[PDB]
Amino acid sequence: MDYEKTLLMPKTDFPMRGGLPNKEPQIQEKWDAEDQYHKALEKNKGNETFILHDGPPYANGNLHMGHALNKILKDFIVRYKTMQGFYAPYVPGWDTHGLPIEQALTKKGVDRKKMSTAEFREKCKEFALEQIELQKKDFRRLGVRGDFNDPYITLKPEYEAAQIRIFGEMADKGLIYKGKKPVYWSPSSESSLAEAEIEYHDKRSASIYVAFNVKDDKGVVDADAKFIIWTTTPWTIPSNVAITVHPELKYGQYNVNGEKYIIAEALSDAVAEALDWDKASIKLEKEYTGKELEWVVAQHPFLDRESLVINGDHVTTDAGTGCVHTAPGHGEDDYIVGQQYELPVISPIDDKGVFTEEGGQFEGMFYDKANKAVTDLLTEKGALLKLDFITHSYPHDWRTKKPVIFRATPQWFASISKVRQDILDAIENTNFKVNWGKTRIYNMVRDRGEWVISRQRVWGVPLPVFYAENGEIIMTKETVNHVADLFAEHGSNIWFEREAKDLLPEGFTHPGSPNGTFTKETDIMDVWFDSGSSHRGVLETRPELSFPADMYLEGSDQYRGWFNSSITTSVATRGVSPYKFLLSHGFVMDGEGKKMSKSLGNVIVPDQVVKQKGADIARLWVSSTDYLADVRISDEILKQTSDDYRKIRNTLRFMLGNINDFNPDTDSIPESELLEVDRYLLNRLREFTASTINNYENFDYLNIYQEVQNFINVELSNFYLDYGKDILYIEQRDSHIRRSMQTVLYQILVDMTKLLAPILVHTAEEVWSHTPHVKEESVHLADMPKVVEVDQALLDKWRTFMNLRDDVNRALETARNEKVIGKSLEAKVTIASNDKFNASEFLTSFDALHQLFIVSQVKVVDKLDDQATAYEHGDIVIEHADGEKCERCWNYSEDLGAVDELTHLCPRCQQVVKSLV
RNA sequence: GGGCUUGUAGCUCAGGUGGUUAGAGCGCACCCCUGAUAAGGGUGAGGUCGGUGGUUCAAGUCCACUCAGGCCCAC
Ligand SMILES: C/C(=C\C(=O)OCCCCCCCCC(=O)O)C[C@@H]1OC[C@H](C[C@@H]2O[C@H]2[C@@H](C)[C@H](C)O)[C@@H](O)[C@H]1O
Ligand SMILES: [K+]
Ligand SMILES: [Mg+2]
Ligand SMILES: [Mg+2]
Ligand SMILES: [Mg+2]
Ligand SMILES: [Mg+2]
Ligand SMILES: [Mg+2]
Ligand SMILES: [Mg+2]
Ligand SMILES: [Mg+2]
Ligand SMILES: [Mg+2]
Ligand SMILES: [Mg+2]
Ligand SMILES: [Mg+2]
Ligand SMILES: [Zn+2]
Ligand SMILES: [Zn+2]
Repeated sequence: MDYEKTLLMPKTDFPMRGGLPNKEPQIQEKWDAEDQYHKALEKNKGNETFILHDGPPYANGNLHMGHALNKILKDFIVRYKTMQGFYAPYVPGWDTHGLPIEQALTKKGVDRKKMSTAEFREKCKEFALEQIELQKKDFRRLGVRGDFNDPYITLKPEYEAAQIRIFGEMADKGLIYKGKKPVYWSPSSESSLAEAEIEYHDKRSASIYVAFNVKDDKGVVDADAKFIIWTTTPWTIPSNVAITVHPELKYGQYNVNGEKYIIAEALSDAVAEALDWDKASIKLEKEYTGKELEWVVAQHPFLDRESLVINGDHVTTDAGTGCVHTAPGHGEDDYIVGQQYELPVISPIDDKGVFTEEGGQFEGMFYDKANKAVTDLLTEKGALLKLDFITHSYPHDWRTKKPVIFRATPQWFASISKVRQDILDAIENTNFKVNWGKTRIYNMVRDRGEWVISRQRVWGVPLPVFYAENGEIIMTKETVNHVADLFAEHGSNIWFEREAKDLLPEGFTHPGSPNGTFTKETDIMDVWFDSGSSHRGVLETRPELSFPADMYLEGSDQYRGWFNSSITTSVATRGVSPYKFLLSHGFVMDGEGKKMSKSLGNVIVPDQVVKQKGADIARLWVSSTDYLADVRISDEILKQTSDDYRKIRNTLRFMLGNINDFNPDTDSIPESELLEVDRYLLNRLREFTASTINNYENFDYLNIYQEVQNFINVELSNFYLDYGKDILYIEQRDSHIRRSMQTVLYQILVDMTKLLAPILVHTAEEVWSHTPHVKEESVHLADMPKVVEVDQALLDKWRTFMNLRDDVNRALETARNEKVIGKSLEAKVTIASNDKFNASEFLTSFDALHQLFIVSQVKVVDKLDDQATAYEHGDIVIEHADGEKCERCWNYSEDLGAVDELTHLCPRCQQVVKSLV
């Protein structure tokens, strides 16, 4: 007859293959339907709280692997805290203002000039919300649990109003002020431009050398040797302002003939070389320290009146002559280092290349031809020049293809310098996972210049400022807070819909404008300000949250980004960091650790990992990366992830099928009555559990990925589950020995699925769904197993038994290569003490060595002759087992018997079978 | 160029105060099993630690320089 019918084979419909791309949507569908997000919250209703504040991704485009890495790590954290009983609301957010979106619309074919600000802004909003829906869909497909149905958005009235109140408070503490800054300006478009509207094209520029003297006397500290000058911009000459000097680097030359001017060290060679001067390459003499040449007061001719100073510099040396000269009226950093000191803003020029003030003969022409021929009047006619024509790449208006120039424009600033030390101190009191995180942002805030907070665009939050003709600036608590009031109720659009007096309080009045009339600012705030105020607009505003967030977690680029604008803004108005803990991760690279491009074809997108392999696979990958640095993804990397996932899943499947008939409520064996081998695994489970919780407490998911594998592969699959077959399949269903293993098997099943739940969200649920008798619905609404003390002596004892098992297996291998044995069951193992190990005594405290080694018989003797091979754990002798093969359990027995139609059954199996019938 | 950061076996990772033949899991090779079967067991082969030079009796582990990466600036 057939023996398999009497066997107890595993039973479960839990599939070996995941089918993730088709199973996960259903599971997600159910989680939403049963509003688990809010259920998870009410489950921990009055417990300690954990607030992880989400940084708002930009509402434009497709999520990339970075969004996935970042969101999945966040979910790990909140899920684990939730599973430890913490009330941990996770509310995603979206960054919705900014130039990029205005551009998307324009590129889409919207066209501002043809509808008005109000209609264009609504178009931006409509677009942002559409993008959000798409992104929200993708985020949820990763298995992330969060308030996705009621996320915070920077375009929401309440958020905008909060942002305004932040602007108001900073303005009150005197941290907001109006000034000016140079910006790309297109005389063609009669408007300023951002780098995104700039494209380079070669241009004909007449470069000249205007060597200017060093009169006065304050600068005659070292002779009266003139200071040369070279500008590729003749119109950038009527801007008499300082010169240059890169501290440390010195040299002055002072050479024969001419006037013994000044060049430089690494410059000299490539300086006079083109100066046409080479009257016997005359040698230098009295070089006078560059760096130290500060305040070397020098009158710069051409029709000057003021002498130009010189201060520290940042980047000057190169093919470009050592003589730079400045004029904050038309220069990027030419304005920074050139302003700290009493410096008057130079040059005019209206929205058109035309100027007026200070302009001599050229009082109404342009910045071009009015130079190359006009201003070229004032040149070598006293400053020794060399009018040359050169070609180089130059900034151009991308639509008009015409040249762009720098021009100082009124801008608004946030006074970082006044709150600097305050931010530094808040950082010092901020916790970090790694010390360099603290150092990076520290030096950041330390070397940070003033914050330009204004932009001349329409898609954003308006600076709540009003102007009173007579002078200007109306920015008081009353005015800002009333604007906040309106914004809170109508949103920012109100600003573009109403007149100034409608945006002002109760029939407001001010000394300015005796006629009760007012003007309003038009600039909007920099988007960094928008997100940077998220701690106010969401943490302080929403009921479920609390201002100081337990932590912020984002990419490395946020040290200059959201981490920075958020702390700057929070310290300014609250005096504290908006985050008690700052955790950052790296970027996602390809397999070689190189940037994903597209021209290179090494991208890999989240949407594809999910569709092709599954969200649970994208997640396991995350847990396996050392996120504190850059991480790497590729097809070979993911094939690995797939292979580990299959092993975890398959192992869980086997355990599931073998506890299908186990009812914990009535079949469990007391710990004190478990077979010792079962108590050993129960303790390996406790050890693995303790270790994993610790890892979760430290955000060390990589350690869990590593340990889970070793526990699943080595302890379970390789050993316990294998050895268990001779028990689970053969013993009587309700026998003490079978129920003892099931008792531990069940606990491991349950606990391990719970311990993995934060990571393998879908599979954990699917396994939970196939486990009999689990209390709660959903693993995700259950608590982590409690950490208990392990029996260390039991562990050491079995650790040694395991190392002894390896020697046996080695002995079994040798014998198997010799065809002496096939499966380990056809073997008889004899072992005895060695000089290296007292095997005989040690093996005395173990039961059923034959089952433990998966062999038919084990004989412990005491001593073996010089036939037995020696092992680290004793001498071992392997030979084919005695007796005949029992057709049921496949162990060899010398006492096979028949039970009715079933022959060749060992005594053990005869008993099990007889109890069937 | 500046701040911070990474480089150990095919892959992902371990390797306190420097000290015998650098560890793990997977993968791979070969063998066994065929009662987890688009499964399972076993053995074994692979790194000299990005490079060079030093400190030291002795360095993956300390120093210097260097190569190739990464984020953010300077640009
Ligand atoms: C880890 C990251 C990128 C990455 O890993 O790079 C992924 C690879 C890019 C894909 C390449 C495409 C081809 C392009 C080509 O051709 O070159 C960065 C992080 O991202 C996630 C989150 C985004 C939020 O909005 C940011 C917020 C906080 C602030 C308020 O704005 C944030 O945490 C951010 O710091
Ligand atoms: K088999
Ligand atoms: Mg680790
Ligand atoms: Mg294995
Ligand atoms: Mg390597
Ligand atoms: Mg490697
Ligand atoms: Mg590492
Ligand atoms: Mg191996
Ligand atoms: Mg080498
Ligand atoms: Mg050496
Ligand atoms: Mg020596
Ligand atoms: Mg060491
Ligand atoms: Zn061109
Ligand atoms: Zn039997």
